[PDB]
Amino acid sequence: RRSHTIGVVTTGLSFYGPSQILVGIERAAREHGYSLLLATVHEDPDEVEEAINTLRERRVDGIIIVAPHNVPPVVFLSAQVPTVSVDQYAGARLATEHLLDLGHRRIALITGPQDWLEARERLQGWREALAEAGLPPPAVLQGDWSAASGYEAARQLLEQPDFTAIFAANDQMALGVLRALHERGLRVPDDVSVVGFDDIPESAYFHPPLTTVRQDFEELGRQAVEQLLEMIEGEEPPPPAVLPPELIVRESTAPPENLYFQ
Amino acid sequence: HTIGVVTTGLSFYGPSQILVGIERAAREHGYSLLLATVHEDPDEVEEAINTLRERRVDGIIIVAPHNVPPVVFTVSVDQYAGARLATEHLLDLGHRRIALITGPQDWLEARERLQGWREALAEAGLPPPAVLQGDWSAASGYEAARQLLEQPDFTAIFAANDQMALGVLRALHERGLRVPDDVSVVGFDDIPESAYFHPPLTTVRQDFEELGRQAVEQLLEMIEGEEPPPPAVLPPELIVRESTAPPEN
Ligand SMILES: C[C@H]1O[C@@H](O)[C@H](O)[C@@H](O)[C@H]1O
Ligand SMILES: C[C@H]1O[C@@H](O)[C@H](O)[C@@H](O)[C@H]1O
Repeated sequence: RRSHTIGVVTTGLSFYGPSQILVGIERAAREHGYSLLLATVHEDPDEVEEAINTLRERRVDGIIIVAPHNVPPVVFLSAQVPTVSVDQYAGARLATEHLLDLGHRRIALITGPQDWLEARERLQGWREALAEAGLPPPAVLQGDWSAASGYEAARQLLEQPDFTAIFAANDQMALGVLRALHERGLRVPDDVSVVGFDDIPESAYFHPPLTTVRQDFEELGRQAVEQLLEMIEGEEPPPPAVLPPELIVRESTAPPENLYFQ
Repeated sequence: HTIGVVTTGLSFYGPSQILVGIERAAREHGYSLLLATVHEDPDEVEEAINTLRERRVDGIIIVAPHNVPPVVFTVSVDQYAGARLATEHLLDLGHRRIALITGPQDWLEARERLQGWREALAEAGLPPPAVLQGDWSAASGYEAARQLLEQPDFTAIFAANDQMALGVLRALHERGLRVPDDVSVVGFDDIPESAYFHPPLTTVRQDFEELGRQAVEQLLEMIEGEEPPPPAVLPPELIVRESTAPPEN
């Protein structure tokens, strides 16, 4: 009547965030005696629904969704119903308020793909920080979490440069931004300040070490397992969890040149 | 019904990309994927095999430090040939003092990349120097490089993976050493980031996703009664970017 297995539908496993979330889920599920059924969905319409009903056939005790989407109990790692997530909006606010506090006023944003709710939330936290400072929000370039998209977006921004700081919506894209800036001969942070998001292990060894917003991906996945176990069993009503984000100040930000003329 | 996989070091690109290829190869062939993770104790994999066996799994795939039918990592990439070509390239550029930052010696990739580097130098008549050991992480590459720079008796460093090579580049730039104008650096994997390092990293390409797909390909033949197939080997490729050059000695 029970399988002692947990189904998980995740995407973007080539990146650090979803992998470490998957690491947190596997370790917590195993420490409570649960095997893990892993399903990956691609950029395909409603492929998660196909994967959920596949897990349902495997008599799973519960399901954790780590992907954009929307009975065996289900837990989502977004908003939507039980949810476990990091305050993305407040994190982008910290990143943008960091730059504003240094004197930057023309702060570009390279965002993720809009089908990810985190990308929209980080966009709005950036916009609201500039609006509170009385600044109109510039035109936003869109990436896809890849370093290539960051590098390509930064080259577009450099065609007619009107910024002193770039907020890349994650660290992967920030690496490409750093690349494009070095190519053009621009120093970081002296000519252009760069802030990322995620705090992936590589970011501390970028050139220069990148200021970023830390997400605890592992604990995110463990808390998701804790929420799902409480619903599988003699409970169900869970606390909607919000994990706090943390700004990791390193070496890629500095007051702009011509500080008092910004 | 289902397929079992025991893997480790999922926070790295390589193991995660292999798992991606295993998942898609089983999703298209009607198999669900059971995931078991091991850490550093080698008595955890045999414990994780028996767990999937109790779950009545049709086949297991081992992607961790290894030795009804499991496919163990056979399917592989010629690690020895990969590091041998990288060392030969540096020698061809004129380097003669080529340091090696190896990986965890319990990993067969680490042991076999160190062998290809050693034997490439030995064929040339050169003596292999002392090796420093990392853990795949960017921190161990940075800390191993800083140790080398207490006595810079080299013009090139060969780090056993792109993660560690990023730490090496950081320790070199901190000490004001131009790359490759003063020190050449080579990695291994071709992670998506390495093309955007400062400078873009010369490295050896592994087809991780293909590696996982072949693991399921060989596994299904053992399940459907086609008997154990022969081992397969995927050739690695040397990708020469901007992090290598002849030395200025
Ligand atoms: C790929 C995608 O994965 C999530 O875990 C991260 O929060 C996000 O920044 C992005 O890196
Ligand atoms: C972390 C470890 O993962 C393996 O898949 C790679 O072959 C190796 O180079 C290293 O990256």
